[PDB]
Amino acid sequence: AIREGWFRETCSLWPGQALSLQVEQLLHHRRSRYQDILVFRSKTYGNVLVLDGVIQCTERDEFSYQEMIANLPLCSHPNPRKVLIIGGGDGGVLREVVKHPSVESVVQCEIDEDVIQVSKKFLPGMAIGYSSSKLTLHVGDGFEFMKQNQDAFDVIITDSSGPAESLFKESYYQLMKTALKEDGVLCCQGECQWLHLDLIKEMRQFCQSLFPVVAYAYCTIPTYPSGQIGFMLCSKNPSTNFQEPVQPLTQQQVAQMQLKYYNSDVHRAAFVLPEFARKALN
Amino acid sequence: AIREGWFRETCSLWPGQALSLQVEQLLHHRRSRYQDILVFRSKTYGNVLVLDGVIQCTERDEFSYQEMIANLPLCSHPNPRKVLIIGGGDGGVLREVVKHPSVESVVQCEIDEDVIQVSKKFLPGMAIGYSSSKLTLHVGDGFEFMKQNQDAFDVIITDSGPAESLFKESYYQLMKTALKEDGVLCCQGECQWLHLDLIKEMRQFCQSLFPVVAYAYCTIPTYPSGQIGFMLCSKNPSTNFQEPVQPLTQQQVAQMQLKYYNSDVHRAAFVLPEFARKALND
Ligand SMILES: NCCCSC[C@H]1O[C@@H](n2cnc3c(N)ncnc32)[C@H](O)[C@@H]1O
Ligand SMILES: NCCCSC[C@H]1O[C@@H](n2cnc3c(N)ncnc32)[C@H](O)[C@@H]1O
Repeated sequence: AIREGWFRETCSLWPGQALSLQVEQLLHHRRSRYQDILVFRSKTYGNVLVLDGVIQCTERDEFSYQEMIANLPLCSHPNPRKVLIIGGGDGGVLREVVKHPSVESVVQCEIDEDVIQVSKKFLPGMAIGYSSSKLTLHVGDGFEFMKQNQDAFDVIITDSSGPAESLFKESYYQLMKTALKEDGVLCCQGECQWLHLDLIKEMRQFCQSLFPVVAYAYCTIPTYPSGQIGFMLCSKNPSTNFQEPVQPLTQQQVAQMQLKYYNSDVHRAAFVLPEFARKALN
Repeated sequence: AIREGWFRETCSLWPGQALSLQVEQLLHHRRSRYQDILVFRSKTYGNVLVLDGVIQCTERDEFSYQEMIANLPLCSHPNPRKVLIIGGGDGGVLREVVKHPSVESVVQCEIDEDVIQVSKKFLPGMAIGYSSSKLTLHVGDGFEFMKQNQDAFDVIITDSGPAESLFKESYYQLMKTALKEDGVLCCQGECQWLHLDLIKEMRQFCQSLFPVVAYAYCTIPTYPSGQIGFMLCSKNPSTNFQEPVQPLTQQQVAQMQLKYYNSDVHRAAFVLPEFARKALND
């Protein structure tokens, strides 16, 4: 678990490498119906949330992933009013989504109530999202939830992990296409281009067969394997240009929203990939 | 050093975090006049070169840093013919520099002959640089070497214990002197996730010496926090580092066998997360 003051993250999906974070205080460690939940105060990354032994967020750097996964799709849609978030138990994505004036309603489907309880206590900076009046919280498996919906959402965001398994079925993308309005867009966690370029290539070919516009973007974040993570973006609107935001933010807006990673130039740059990845996907 | 099949990298300059790489075979472990030199074959990153306990390169990901530190300055200069590299014992930067037709001569000043010998054996993919006919190899401390030169180079690259002399503030002024009247330089420039404060100071200092100063970054899994930055300065007041004066065609990128760098990557590399853009520009 914790060895000699350090928590080390290992997983077969990134063999031969590992991030360790020095620990100041074990805060919590319980098994819910669904996953092993471990929280600690780290020496230099604030509070750290670990699920089934994978670091899922830290207070120091969560703002990059949270802001990008929210703003990439929202600023690529002309008028996002109804939004669905799958997963995102910590509240952080919700936090970022509700900052948009155009958004009237956000539905969140999270499978584990306990993650919600732990975050409210140990990740208050993220869990502040739950105080939004736009929230309709739904407990349950997002896969099954998606079948309940048709032509319902402008934007869907999947903020996944285990239990996230149902979310890696190939019909999930088709279920999402169905749940989306006619010009809806979606954003899912999309693999690290330094770790699983092969999988990004497959996922992209599959999505392109379902959607007229498909794109891949990435952001940096020290505490995810290899220091970065990617996003899969799909649109049912054939005129969507993910690379150039249809809703550019002014500096006033960026300041008002208190963004610390995202802005309109970051948006554009996020789609500019290293040659090896650009070649593979294009 | 190696514990239970894993090498862990710790340093006070990134407290509370650590990358470990799983080890398949210890290949080499000797102290030169200058530094502790450790090479191993890792399970998933190829051969790994460690100097004084800091990972300095791996075969799997060295191409990003090597290509960017070389091409960032070279493609920002209209006609780079004489080039100086400080450090770069492994040969990798030299490898990338000599691919440029305009470059007639490359001088390299490396302080430790042993690093050169180890790389030739254990990093052949990098050390192939030494086979170039354009190379003038010089052994010695780059700080003292810089004093020997005036109005001599179009481009200087610093690929940096013993690197201490290279962190004295007069080094930048020494470099300005050694450069031709429109020369440019590129130095390793700190991680914006780790030492934003230091990047801000360095930039204010350089701006007081050069009419054009810029900061760029690239990703690389095995450097702390998964990325590293570059400080760029030009004595040419019309230099625009953000838009390459020498754009590469797709043919060229293919001919040069680049795996990270291209002209769009060049431009995107200067697009920083909002927190860093704010700190360097407000
Ligand atoms: N914020 C950074 C990373 C997100 S952590 C992954 C989150 O998604 C939830 N989750 C996992 N599988 C799920 C499923 N099938 N349906 C709904 N929620 C799920 C899980 O409970 C956790 O809250
Ligand atoms: N390629 C990725 C990282 C480069 S590793 C740093 C390299 O710079 C050399 N070096 C260190 N201090 C030096 C100095 N003062 N003068 C010249 N060379 C030096 C050192 O011997 C090593 O080869």
